[PDB]
Amino acid sequence: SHMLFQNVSIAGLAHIDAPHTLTSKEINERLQPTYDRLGIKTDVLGDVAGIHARRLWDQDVQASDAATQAARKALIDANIGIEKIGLLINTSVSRDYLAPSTASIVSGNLGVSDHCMTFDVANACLAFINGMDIAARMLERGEIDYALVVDGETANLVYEKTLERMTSPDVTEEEFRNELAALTLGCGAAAMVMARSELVPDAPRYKGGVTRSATEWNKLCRGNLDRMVTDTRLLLIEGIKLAQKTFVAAKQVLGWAVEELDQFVIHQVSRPHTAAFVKSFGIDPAKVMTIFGEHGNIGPASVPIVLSKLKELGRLKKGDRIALLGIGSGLNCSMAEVVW
Amino acid sequence: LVPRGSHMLFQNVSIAGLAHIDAPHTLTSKEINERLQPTYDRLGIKTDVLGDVAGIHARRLWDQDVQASDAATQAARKALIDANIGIEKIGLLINTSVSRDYLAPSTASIVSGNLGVSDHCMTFDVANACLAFINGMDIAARMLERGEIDYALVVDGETANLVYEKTLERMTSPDVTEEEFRNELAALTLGCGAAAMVMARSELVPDAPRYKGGVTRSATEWNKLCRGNLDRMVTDTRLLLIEGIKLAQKTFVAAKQVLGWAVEELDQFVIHQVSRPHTAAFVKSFGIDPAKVMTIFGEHGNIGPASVPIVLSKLKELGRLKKGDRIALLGIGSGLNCSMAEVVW
Repeated sequence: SHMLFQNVSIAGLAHIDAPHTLTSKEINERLQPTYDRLGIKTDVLGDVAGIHARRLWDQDVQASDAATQAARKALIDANIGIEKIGLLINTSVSRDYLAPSTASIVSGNLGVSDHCMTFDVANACLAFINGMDIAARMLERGEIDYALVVDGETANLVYEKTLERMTSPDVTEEEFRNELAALTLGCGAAAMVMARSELVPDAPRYKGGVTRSATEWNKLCRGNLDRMVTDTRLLLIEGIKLAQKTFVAAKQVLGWAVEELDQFVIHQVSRPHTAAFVKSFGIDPAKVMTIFGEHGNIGPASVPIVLSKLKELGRLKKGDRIALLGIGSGLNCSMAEVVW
Repeated sequence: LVPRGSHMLFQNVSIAGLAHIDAPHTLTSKEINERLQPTYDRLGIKTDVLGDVAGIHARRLWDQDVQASDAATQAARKALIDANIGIEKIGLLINTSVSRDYLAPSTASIVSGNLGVSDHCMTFDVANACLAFINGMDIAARMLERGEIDYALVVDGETANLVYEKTLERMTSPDVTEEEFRNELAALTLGCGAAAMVMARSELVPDAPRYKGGVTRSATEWNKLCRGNLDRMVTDTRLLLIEGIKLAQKTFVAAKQVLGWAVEELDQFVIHQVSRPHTAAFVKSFGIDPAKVMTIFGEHGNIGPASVPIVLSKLKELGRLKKGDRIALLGIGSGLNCSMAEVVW
């Protein structure tokens, strides 16, 4: 009985790389006194997490500015003007205010029309995929012809504050390990234009997918603009268990088998998360592009940034079956298919 | 006579349950005015700008330890009892409040954890200032219409304690300027409260009210008019009034085309409220009969996106709604956005 979306396309896609590099060698030089004054012995960022660098924005780029840049790029990629957009959804973790929606700020910056509906979705690192599904459901019903899904992430504050706390005279060491995951984050932005397939006949098709949850674990990863507290070991383990659930579901509603899929575009928390993941499922590592090593974790923008890089590098061919996979704080796990 | 299309109104979507929670502690505008009086005197303010101009006599507050997720959970347990269903039957839970626990995880996932949703249950937050509950209803409705779930919960907890405490500190500073005072004043018309609604496929709840959906228009060039964080809200009330009314005029024209509305055919208007003069101007602009406009602003303030469902709940519990009544759900929210939707009781 389950029907996938059949008239929803991706008309354009774009990403923005933030311009300032902060290396994990430079972070380590700053933290070395504190590493020594408790003899931390391993380089956890570079050697364990597998993050060698991340990007940061210019001072006072807001989430709305970053999303706006990506959106302009995505409109050019779709070859459409802003007057065609009927829905603008912002899916970032970073937000200018509690009200109004960051989506209304981006939409104001772009000059959308008075028919354009706008709102934000929040759902930690899965929100872009939620935003895509929300938009597809409007597209499918005929409410709009084109939608923009946007996401701008700003981590400059979290770096500045996290690094002060960690180089304090007072600073202790249960906190160091609870805080250190904030130094895996990065800045970046992405946007996607989605459309009714009759308007864009050659474009990739979005089929939808499945979601499962384990909300019993909503305590494991709490973040505000200035701080992120995480139980990294436990979110690893309970993530993988939830993904296995979500895979079986994806067997039945999507027809999935690993090996018939051409690419896996996965949210990337760390080299160890990623390796446990692909080993659990026997996925070919070559079908799994990663940017974490140079960009860190860009929250909900990671998925579409990786899809955009796949596209720009020429790796995606007509007919490829693309799996979009995220495990997000919640815990929530969504898995969706695009047919290129 | 002539075969016509649905206008993309929702089919077979119903409201199975509804509930509201009033926050327990009353904060009168008289006690506020007593705290602000030295500032009033230094600024030459001689009228009661809260009680007489804005038209708010009291609002409600939680204990300082109540978070958004906790208020939303309390309302959700009551709405599940009103729908006579267990949490295992919920396939979608959407949080719509402006207030929130954290940037991540979503407040939806904390509420869902507290309630013990199943692992099939999809959860996420929507943020759209005071229209978000309507957006969440629409999102749920598309899923129910399509048959993907049977039941959805839309929940909303608003916590205004912090804004009150910090605003009143700033507004009683010996150095606050007139302009900063006026910019922050609308924070003192906010209230705390919570509401929750269970939506369902109509085949499951054949006597329940139907939700039709409706329309939306925007004026996002006006996105700077009202900005807020958990401790601070700055608002240009004069242009929110002027540009809000103009936006609503446009949205009404679309609502006549799509929902067939004429104002005299509606039995009740559930309108988001920012202030007694804003409401009086809206009702007078559109020719609405004020006996069909329930107000809680006088004793509760503006509870943000929970305002519309609170009002609907309280209409339900007062016995003011009967089978077949056509209920208009209306608001202008910061953005600017305007939504107008219909429920058939």
